[PDB]
Amino acid sequence: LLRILKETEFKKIKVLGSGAFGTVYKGLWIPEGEKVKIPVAIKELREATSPKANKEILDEAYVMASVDNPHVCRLLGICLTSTVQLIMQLMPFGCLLDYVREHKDNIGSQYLLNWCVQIAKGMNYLEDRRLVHRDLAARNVLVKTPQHVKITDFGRAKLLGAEEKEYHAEGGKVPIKWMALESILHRIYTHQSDVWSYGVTVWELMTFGSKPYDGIPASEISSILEKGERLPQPPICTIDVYMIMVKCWMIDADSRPKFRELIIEFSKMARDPQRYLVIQGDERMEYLIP
Amino acid sequence: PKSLPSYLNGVMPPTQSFAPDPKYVSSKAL
Repeated sequence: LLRILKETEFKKIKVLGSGAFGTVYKGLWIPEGEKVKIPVAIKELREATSPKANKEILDEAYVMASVDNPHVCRLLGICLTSTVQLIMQLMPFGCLLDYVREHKDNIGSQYLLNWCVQIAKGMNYLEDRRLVHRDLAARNVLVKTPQHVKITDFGRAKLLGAEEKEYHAEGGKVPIKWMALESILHRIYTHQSDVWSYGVTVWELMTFGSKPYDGIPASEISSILEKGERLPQPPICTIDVYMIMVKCWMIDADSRPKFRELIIEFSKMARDPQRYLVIQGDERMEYLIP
Repeated sequence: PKSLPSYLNGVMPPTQSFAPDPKYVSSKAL
């Protein structure tokens, strides 16, 4: 299913934001002379990918290019030359983190809760496809419509060999404040290391795009977590909601919740939003001629 | 139906502890 693309099928118009891990252009693609245009997002990764690195980005894109779930962003086409290029259905509303941050006032508790479900759903699918997204966070979730979020990719997901449960990343730059502890101390990432980032990410939306462990150097998130500190109760959060997050930040990772469970809970709290989420002011929110 | 926090005029601590919950504090151990 993985479309391998000709550098001359898509024209990358403008730069749409760019990290030092990658750079995302927008973003128009037209298949082999085929008719007209479908606006895509071009993710181009950056740091010199080894032969083993590429196999990995490959394998996952074979999977990413074949997703059926609505809450995971499906790959369109990849474009190897001297650089990688993922072709993505363009998402206009965009980075969700940056959405809640400035639609703060009008975001209901119904949205917050569904979003969580959707995400938990996307993430659940990616688990059933042996994937280990290794990069789930609020910035990494996209808005189709304000009532429909999809999880996007940028190469960091890793495909799991049938008879494996582990994964041992190499080195380099990691989102440290969203990672579990094995991940941090051990460069080990699994499906539970993945739920832990579900934790941070839901805390991230409950605090309305507030910054995790703010004021504290990544240099010892390691120890704060080692001492026993986690992310604070968000203000809008009744105990029920919030110790579901604080379940995801447990040390031993086999006993963090599973996305399959995580789906039920938030799905039930979802058909009863205000009973769990309290947001002050919630109930309102040529031819013709002269 | 409302067991929210108690935060003073709102603010939130950088981190909240769960020590000595052995399930959260990590046997360093050292």
